Amino acid sequence: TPVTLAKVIKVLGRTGSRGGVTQVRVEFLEDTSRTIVRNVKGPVRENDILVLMESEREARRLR
Amino acid sequence: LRIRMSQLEDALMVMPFSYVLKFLKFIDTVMQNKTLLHSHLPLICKNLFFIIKFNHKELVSQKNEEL
Amino acid sequence: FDRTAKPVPVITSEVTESLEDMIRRRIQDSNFDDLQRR
Amino acid sequence: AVPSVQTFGKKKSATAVAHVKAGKGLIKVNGSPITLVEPEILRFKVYEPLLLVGLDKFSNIDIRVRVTGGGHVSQVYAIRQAIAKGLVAYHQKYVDEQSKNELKKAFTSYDRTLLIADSRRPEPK
Amino acid sequence: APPVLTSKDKITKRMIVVLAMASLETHKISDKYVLLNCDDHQGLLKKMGRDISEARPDITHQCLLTLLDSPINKAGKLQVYIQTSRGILIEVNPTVRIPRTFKRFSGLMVQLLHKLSIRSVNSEEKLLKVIKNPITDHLPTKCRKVTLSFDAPVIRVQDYIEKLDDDESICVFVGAMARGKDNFADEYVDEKVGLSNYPLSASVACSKFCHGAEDAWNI
Amino acid sequence: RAWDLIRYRNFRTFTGTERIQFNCLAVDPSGEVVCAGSLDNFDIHVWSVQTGQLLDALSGHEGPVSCLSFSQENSVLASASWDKTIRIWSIFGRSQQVEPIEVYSDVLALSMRPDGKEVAVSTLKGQISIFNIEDAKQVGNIDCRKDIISGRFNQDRFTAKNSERSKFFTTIHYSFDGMAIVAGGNNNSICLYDVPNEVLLKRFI
Amino acid sequence: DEYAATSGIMDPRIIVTTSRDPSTRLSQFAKEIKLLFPNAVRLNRGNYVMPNLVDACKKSGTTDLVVLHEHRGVPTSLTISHFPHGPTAQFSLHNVVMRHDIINAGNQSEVNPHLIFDNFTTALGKRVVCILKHLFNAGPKKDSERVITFANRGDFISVRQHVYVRTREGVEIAEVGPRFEMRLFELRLGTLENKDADVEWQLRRFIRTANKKDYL
Amino acid sequence: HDFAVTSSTRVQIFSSRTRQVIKTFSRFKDVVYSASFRSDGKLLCAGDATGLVSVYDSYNPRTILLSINASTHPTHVTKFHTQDNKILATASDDRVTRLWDI
Amino acid sequence: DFEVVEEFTPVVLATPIPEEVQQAQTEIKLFNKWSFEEVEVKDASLVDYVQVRQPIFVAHTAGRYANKRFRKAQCPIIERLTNSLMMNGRNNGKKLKAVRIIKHTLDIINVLTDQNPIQVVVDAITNTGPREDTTRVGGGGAARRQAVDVSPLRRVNQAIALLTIGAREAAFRNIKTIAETLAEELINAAKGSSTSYAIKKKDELERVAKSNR
Amino acid sequence: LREKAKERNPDEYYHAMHSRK
Amino acid sequence: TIQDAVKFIEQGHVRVGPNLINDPAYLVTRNMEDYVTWVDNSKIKKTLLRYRNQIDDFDFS
RNA sequence: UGACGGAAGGGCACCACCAGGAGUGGAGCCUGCGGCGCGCGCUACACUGACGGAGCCAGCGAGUAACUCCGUCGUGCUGACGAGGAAUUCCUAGUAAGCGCAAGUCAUCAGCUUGCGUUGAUUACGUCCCUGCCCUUUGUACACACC
Repeated sequence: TPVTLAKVIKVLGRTGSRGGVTQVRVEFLEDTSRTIVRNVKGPVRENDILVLMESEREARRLR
Repeated sequence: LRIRMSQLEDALMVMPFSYVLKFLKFIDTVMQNKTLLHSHLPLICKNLFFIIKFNHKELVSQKNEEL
Repeated sequence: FDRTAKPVPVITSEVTESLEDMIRRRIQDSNFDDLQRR
Repeated sequence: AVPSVQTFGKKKSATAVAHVKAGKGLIKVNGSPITLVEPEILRFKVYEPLLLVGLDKFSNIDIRVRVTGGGHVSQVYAIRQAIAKGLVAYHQKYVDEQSKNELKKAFTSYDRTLLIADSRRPEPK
Repeated sequence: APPVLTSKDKITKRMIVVLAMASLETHKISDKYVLLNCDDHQGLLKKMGRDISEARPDITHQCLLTLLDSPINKAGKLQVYIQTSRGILIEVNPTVRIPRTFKRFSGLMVQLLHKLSIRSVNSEEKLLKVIKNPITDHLPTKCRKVTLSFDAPVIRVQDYIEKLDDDESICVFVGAMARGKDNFADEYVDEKVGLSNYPLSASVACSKFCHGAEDAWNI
Repeated sequence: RAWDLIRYRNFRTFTGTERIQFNCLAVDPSGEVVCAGSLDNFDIHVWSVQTGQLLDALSGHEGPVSCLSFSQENSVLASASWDKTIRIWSIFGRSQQVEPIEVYSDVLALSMRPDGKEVAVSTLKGQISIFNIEDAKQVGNIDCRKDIISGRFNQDRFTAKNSERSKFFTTIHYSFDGMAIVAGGNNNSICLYDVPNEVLLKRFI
Repeated sequence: DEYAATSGIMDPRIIVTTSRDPSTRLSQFAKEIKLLFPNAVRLNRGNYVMPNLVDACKKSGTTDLVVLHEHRGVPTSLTISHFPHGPTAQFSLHNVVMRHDIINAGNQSEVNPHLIFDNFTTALGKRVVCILKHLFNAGPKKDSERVITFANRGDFISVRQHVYVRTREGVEIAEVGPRFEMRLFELRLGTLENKDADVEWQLRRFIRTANKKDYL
Repeated sequence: HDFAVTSSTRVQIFSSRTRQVIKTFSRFKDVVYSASFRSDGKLLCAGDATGLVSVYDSYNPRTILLSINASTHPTHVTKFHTQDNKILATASDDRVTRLWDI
Repeated sequence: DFEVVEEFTPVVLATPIPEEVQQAQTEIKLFNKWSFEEVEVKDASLVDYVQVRQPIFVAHTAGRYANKRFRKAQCPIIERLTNSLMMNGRNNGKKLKAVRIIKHTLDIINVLTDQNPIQVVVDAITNTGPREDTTRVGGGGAARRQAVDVSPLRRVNQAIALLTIGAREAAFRNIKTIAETLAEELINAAKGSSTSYAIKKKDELERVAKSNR
Repeated sequence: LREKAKERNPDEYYHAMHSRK
Repeated sequence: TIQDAVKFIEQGHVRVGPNLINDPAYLVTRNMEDYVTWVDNSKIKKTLLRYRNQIDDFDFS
């Protein structure tokens, strides 16, 4: 599949997350408009770019 | 109203841009009603201005004449 | 023969219950000794 | 009399003294040549002060380095620190101070652990 | 002799069978142990409170005897993994002459449990042993996981194995419980399928999957 | 002590606990914490400013802290002390993480860039270093010693050349693009340098 | 003399650390000492030289250091140090049994404890009660519910820790944590670094009155 | 300036100066047939009667790079590509020859 | 045309230096054999998370890359690999042995497939780093998981760990040493040939992430 | 002697440190 | 001796903290009895370091 | 400042999450604890080899090794074992761990204890979602701002 690549623009705070995962507002690179709130697992900084299998589902809380 | 002042700034930072969009739709249907608009005006203003200040980069790249 | 020093007291049920009723009396009366602020 | 300069260099417990003077270009560690330095895989860790900046800066000086203490990797870090700051101090004193801060720029751009050891540790969290 | 294997090699084309809920609980009266059987006590099982019908090492025993007489065990593409519901991953290497009755098997099991090993008659390989959890530690990496299903549709296991090649191993979780829900290993199994409309028994179900693997590999 | 500059009045006064003289201060750009450093306590005192109580005292040096600063964007603090040592504290966010950086001589006059990405320190040997703070890596340094004319006094019995009263700087500052350090000392020269090319570009008397 | 300056003003902080290449049972016991005190932190001792450890701790501004020594898993000694050139007592341990051996009843309480000292009578008793109570969190509440008991029993400080709760008909108990028979054997006015400071007091094992008297 | 001969269960390598064995390898288990340098002249191939053809670096005999099996027939000849540095031709008595890629 | 003459007497110093060393003074190569330039991270999203822009001589820089958070993503990738390669209970501390065995490893990587082994190991990392996984969320203590995405630091770290422990486990009881086993593992990972341990575990983990997505 | 050593005060200057070495 | 001390600090060799001291009338505080050290390139500092042969010359003194 | 709860907000933790590391539990010998059971140490079981040479680096102390190189062999075993299972414990930088080396300091310890040197990593350095524990619920402090 064509896979997409997206720049983190904000790490979310205060979300009630599973330990380890962190919700994150990431924004795409082939375009520059559409942002989407995924959730990552490892340590994540502001403006690292991460590879996304999907482009149509943002996640939510885990618990 | 019932969410607090402290965690509000991330409570309406969690939500995606589609939820920002329907929040704008709510702001239309709440300022078409001057009964409760005037009794929640600084709250509505602070929420709306922080929402579009944080979402400004996607807002000005949206292309919707009705928006 | 004779010995240098008194060895370790082997802790018995009666001595631990004696210090237990000691601490019962003390913490009932709240007459303990802690530090205070300034 | 003859122009000389003595510098030090310390890893964990190894200590390296460097006598750098005006000479013909010989670099000796305890009388051994610089090529015959064990453990043979960090010979380039020893080489990089005289390799980063080119041997033409080493053509007129000769260096003798004593080393004591420590294990193998501590000794080779002590050797390279002593070589580096001996060359820097020789150029600070006897020749071009412009060449001095050229050399200092080169070594600090590569790694400043080749000029200043990181002494004051640990941390009580 | 074909290459008889253990978890030392985890690449070749293989039919892994893992038997779920072969419960091994030994209470030693004093004398000697008793197992979890319906017919070794009526007392100690109702002292430990669980019901009567869930006592089953005999059915997993006849399952592993069906496998140890099945021709793939003599071919060399089987590596038998059972696990107690309490987590005791027991592996069987195919160099074994298994006890051919219930009593010698159930007496061998406490030797296995209390030595964590048992040796062969020449003692140059360890032929039956309990080894490390998780089960993925000893099953291969690209191992497609299935289990016995009752409430799931039916496929053709012949081409279901024939679509893959020798660069892959296929594992089946045989649920040898009494009754209930087959969610014991739904952490691991990612595709759930049985081979008839109504529920099987465990031995004929795993023999169905073994003859499907045999018609796939033509054995 | 704080000062409002609209009502033109004091409104807060933070003290220590024992009346020690303070020597340098910094303040979080989000004005929530105020940090001060002394000559005789080796610590950095942190006060909350919205409530006047002493927040904490954070340590790690063993000489007096000469200069302080707060990074204007990521709010990490950079202190510089006569242990020949600059030290980076991340205070906020559950961590309180310190990180030391050694330098050659003892330090005066820290000043960090408006990007909050690197730090200029003015050491006592007549040199001024620049450290990127995401790493501990030194970007470069300016030898600022042989270009500051130090006046011989009326009463001193040494030349102006061998004098070492002021052959160093004691306060530096960046420009607001982060491109030029102005520096001044206990001598009659105020110089300014540009940090990419690392060269003097003017010296005022 | 070094505690009226900072008695109840600053709450202490304590670093608890093991001897050198410690056992797993010793590290469990050091964790238990960290859970016994408030505001203490167990620090891994490995390749830490004792001088650079002790002055790195004193430049980090901690108040007390508690090292521990062992013998084949059984802990045998501890050492209380006070840092602004304060005194070090050092004690041995005799009947030490731990909750990690006995019962895994969940977590401990960590509340600001109360302190009980039974018949510390002499001047050495006052010095050791000062060195023992100035490592606890200053000024606990009234309804704080864990207490520590330090009973002198013929120079054998029996140490236990209890969680009490008052009924109306009395007060009932639940001990938890460590259990010590410690005894003092040295005390010097320097830190742990020197082994050069003046011995304030150490017990005399070999006089001909080594067993008659108490607080020798 | 060096050359190899294919002795039985060893390959012997000689110089142009001393005219005797300067290096050799003798941990083959069967009689070996083919010894062949690659065109760069760094490693060397050797095919045996077992049919597990072994390539290993020359000027260092005690290391074995990779011993890959051909067909179970004795690999009679094995030589590298004349210009390519990564493809190796083998031939045993399987009535088929193979262009392996190392 | 144009010239620049800096040296005016050739290098003839009294301790006669090796000629390959005084040839290496013109440009730094790893191990005096492999030039760090013309080596690119073919992927994006791992550029500036695998350090290759700063050339070294051997893989034994003694910097401090564990005190801050992300600054272990700036020490170069070769010694990142050898520090993960030293990790096992039998052979801790022996990083000189680790350095020399990855020296032999990437040397035979070059003599098999000759482009340069640092490019081989860089795109081996980019092909082995997993792009999604799951997390075992509670869900009432059921068999419950949810697919998430992986930050590139975790991607690089897990790729290095997978490659090193795959080389160890494939060289446990075989004739091959850990050197040539890591060599063939890195070559298969560079091609992405679905044969090596790390690429197999990567595709398995992304498979279960896609399944439980 | 150990006490003098650890209280050396390394600014110890005299005039005899051109005959002593 | 104190006469030699006035000789040294009238020749300008010492400093307290950063700043050099030229006049002997500067009495010190309780704080600054610790940073009384010579300046660097003070050749008395150089001669005592070369007496102990800890003369490092990278730090210019 | 009577007691008992509830709700809200916030902090902290390797007796929490998360990611890993290293052990224990398998064998033999031992000290200690309990009434044979337990656990700590030491020695094994390993083409990370065995050899025969070569090489060179350690700091603590003064009471008349490792590793490296060169050539050679070349790995299913002990007359009870193929790396330790179930699970559990502990752990965040000169840290885990490997390697030695001294000394024997009034209590403790020689089966060892304590120091000292060497070599030296992987993974977090976030989060209160789970397990908990704690604090607050006048913000009361002197502007601005929020509540």
